[PDB]
Amino acid sequence: AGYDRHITIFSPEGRLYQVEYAFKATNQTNINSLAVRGKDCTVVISQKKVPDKLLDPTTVSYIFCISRTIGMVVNGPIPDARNAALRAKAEAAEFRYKYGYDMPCDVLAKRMANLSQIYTQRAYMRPLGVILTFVSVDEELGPSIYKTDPAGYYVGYKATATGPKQQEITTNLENHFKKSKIDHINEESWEKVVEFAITHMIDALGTEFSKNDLEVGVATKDKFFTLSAENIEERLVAIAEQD
Amino acid sequence: TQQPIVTGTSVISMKYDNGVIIAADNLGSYGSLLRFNGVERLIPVGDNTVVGISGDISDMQHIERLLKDLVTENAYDNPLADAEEALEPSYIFEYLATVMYQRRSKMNPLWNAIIVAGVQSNGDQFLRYVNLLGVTYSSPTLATGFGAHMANPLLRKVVDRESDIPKTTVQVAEEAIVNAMRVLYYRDARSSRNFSLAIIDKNTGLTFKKNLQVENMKWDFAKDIKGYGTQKI
Repeated sequence: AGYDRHITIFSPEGRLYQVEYAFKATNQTNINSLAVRGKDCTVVISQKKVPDKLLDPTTVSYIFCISRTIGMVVNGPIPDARNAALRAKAEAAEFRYKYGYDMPCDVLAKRMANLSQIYTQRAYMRPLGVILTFVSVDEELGPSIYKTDPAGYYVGYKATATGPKQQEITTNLENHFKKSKIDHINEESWEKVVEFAITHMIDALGTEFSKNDLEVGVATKDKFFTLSAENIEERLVAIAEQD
Repeated sequence: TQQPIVTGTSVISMKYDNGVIIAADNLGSYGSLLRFNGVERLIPVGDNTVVGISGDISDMQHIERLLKDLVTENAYDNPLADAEEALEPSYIFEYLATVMYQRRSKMNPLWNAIIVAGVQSNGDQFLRYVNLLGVTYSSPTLATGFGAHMANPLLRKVVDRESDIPKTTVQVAEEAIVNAMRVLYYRDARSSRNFSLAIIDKNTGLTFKKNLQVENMKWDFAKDIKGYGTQKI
């Protein structure tokens, strides 16, 4: 009965608390992150938090390169993180294998979206407490941002952030986008797009970032990728130049 | 009782308004090995007659040697063996066709498909085919085998029917021949780029041609084709 929270079954309200609690697990990692479609590119920035020395910090990412074209950022636990990318990893080549051309980003999203809805509907299946944002520069759709939830719900974004402080950057970019009025950051060098972002990440997070602070990635045409700390550093340096 | 061993490629021919045209490669083939480009599959006999032969060369070799004899025989006791008592594309064909069918019917066929390119003593284009089955037929165009499949269409597209022939110059067909030659040399593993051609004309008589090389092939666009498929690089 009260199990309705323990499990996925319609609450008296038709609600799914594990889901709602999976939502808890999402920022449970407490990593704030963003996805911004540049003009050419899509760029994703996130908090690289290195609590320990004993870490190999390099090993730490929630931004995952899904395909040739597609990467994704995870918001959620690294086990569940490491899972969906794997899950995602299959579909791409799969899709590509099956379909002769690479999977469009949202397709993966829509795909991965299907997944939790299953577990959502599949009681013993638990949904995953990760929030996922897929990005690429799509041969069709060019720069692309698709965030998915533990609920299998998903949508396209002119850009997005995600994390505990998501709303803040959300506002920031919403501010800046309602300002800028165009879906994408208009910059030809993703660098600028990054630099724009790291700005507006530093901006809304009110947070200066070292190069070890940032999980940084860029979806570019035909290649999603990320940066070393040095491009980051370059962003740290470059962004220190605008200001 | 036999099988192809030393094998001649397809033979193609057609008769034009004033005469006939025929070509076969200079190659001859042993298995996938294209063993001898020293193989002339077009065999002239007299002016009026040339013979295309495909299949067994040793047969053909054998065959051809039999033919001179006919001349030398037609020579014997024959002042006019040069004159009207000369051999005729009809005759030679007619003679030959008997053999194969027999050889066939003997269950010892001669392994070959053969066209007799001729233009008759009255100047009539003699174009008529004979197989190792000894079944024969005549038609404005005769191509053999691989050619018969591709070239006959071309040359039937050249001459759809008889009425086309009197309209059909040498070169118009001749062109299509070499074209068909390329065409065949396009699409056949066995086809040779180098080939020979003959033309018996009711007027010029025999016009034979050597070492004709298939040309005018487009190999360019091939570069544009990547893998077999979805491979994009």
